[PDB]
Amino acid sequence: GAAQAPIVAGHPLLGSMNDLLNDPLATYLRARRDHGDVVRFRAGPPGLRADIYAVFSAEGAQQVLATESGNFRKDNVFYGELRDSVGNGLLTSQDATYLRQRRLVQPLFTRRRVDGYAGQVADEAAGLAEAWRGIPGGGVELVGEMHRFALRVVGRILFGTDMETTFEVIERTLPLLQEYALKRGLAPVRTPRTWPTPANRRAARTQAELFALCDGIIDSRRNRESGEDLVTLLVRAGNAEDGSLDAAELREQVLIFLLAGHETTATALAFALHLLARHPEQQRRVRDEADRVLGGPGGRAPTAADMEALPYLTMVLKEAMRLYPSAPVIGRRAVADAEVDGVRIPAGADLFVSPWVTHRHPDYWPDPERFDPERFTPEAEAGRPRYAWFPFGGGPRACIGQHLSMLESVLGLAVLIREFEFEAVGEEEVPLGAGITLLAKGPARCRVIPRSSGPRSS
Ligand code: HEM
Ligand SMILES: CCCCCCCC/C=C\CCCCCCCC(=O)O
Repeated sequence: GAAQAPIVAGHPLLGSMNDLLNDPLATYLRARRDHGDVVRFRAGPPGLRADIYAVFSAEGAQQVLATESGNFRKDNVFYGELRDSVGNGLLTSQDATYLRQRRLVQPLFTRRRVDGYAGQVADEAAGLAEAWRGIPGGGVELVGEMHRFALRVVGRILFGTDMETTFEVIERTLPLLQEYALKRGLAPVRTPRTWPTPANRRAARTQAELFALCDGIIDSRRNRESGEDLVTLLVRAGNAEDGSLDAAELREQVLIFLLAGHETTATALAFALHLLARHPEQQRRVRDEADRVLGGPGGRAPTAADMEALPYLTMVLKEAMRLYPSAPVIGRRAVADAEVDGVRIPAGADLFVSPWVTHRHPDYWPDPERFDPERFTPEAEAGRPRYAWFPFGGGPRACIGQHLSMLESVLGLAVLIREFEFEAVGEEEVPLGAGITLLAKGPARCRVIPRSSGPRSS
């Protein structure tokens, strides 16, 4: 009964190669509009790469990530390039290797443990507010500012008091390593990393610098409510059935927490603020809520308990992640033949599900380009399929850092909203690109007007 997937319209020789280089996100949206919810992207010339399938329905995303998750593995080439760059930690590992890591790391990400990091988030957000009050011109570029803030937040939680000493190195090296692996990962032709090309030599130096830094911090904590940092918790990980992580395993988990938690949260934070800067009525609503909860400009630090008291900001962040999903595609590889929405996905095919497309699917989202936090009332959520929204994925390999990201984002943004008015400036439309991560192709310019002189004793 299963139909052949339609080939997305492209170049007669080169298939979708030029369209995916120039504008992948528009290409994905066109693919759904013209060809349906299960499609295939063809490369050219023939033989360069097998056809890549895509699944855009909420039902199909649930099937691939959850219902039939065992048939859709992390066997894409780009996963192997990530393993080669950061080790085979929680995001890339599979089978028994993954089950050991999950048993050892899931305890570190209980709601209560993650909540204990609220003061680190609050403190870093107060530090950013102090920095912004200090800008003579009152102007920022939100992509860059949130890239820096999000790394400081995840660094504080991983390394505590040692965040400041290691920040510069991670800030400079981590992005270069990710670019090398993901660009290698998506390229149909690549060199062995053993070739001494300039790019391989540059990558090997960067990897060596970052590995030595991580190894030193980890070895320092190997001697080991609680404000304990996450590497200390990783060093302490263990149970009656699984012994502790070794040095190689500790390094691979520290690197994946940084990689998986830095730019993802940064993108959500930047665009939430940019959207509020372009939508004053929604900004007024979040300000009124933050002022009620924290007692206005110059008021108190937010706490973990305040998450339940900031529902509107929480809806704002969900809507920002609907429109600007940090993982716009999620890749898998089919083991055996499958059928999604009456369409065949053959054994061995690479495929992707797409928060980008599903978050804009007209079947689930009226006026899908419109920014509307009220889409995330409990009632509005019940009126759409479960996987209409899935920026953190879903099922057995869903983001372990979802709640942490929301603690960082809700508490961090509440401080900034308590302390600044945001005014968009310049070109307010931000062009986007994408690989497996969302790419800002323009600035999110913003004027930040202080609401107070900052903290004052009482
Ligand atoms: C808004 C921010 C974030 C987004 C959009 C996001 C997105 C995702 C997605 C889509 C996945 C699933 C990938 C797949 O199924 O192949 C994932 C997994 C993961 N994320 Fe996040 N993430 C975010 C924040 C964080 C943070 C702060 C951490 C810090 C620990 C983190 C760590 C991870 C890890 C370790 C995994 C692998 C989980 C597993 O396989 O069990 N993420 N993330
Ligand atoms: C791993 C799934 C394949 C692509 C989906 C992306 C979802 C995984 C998590 C986060 C987004 C990007 C993947 C690499 C993590 C790095 C974080 C980043 O810089 O985006």
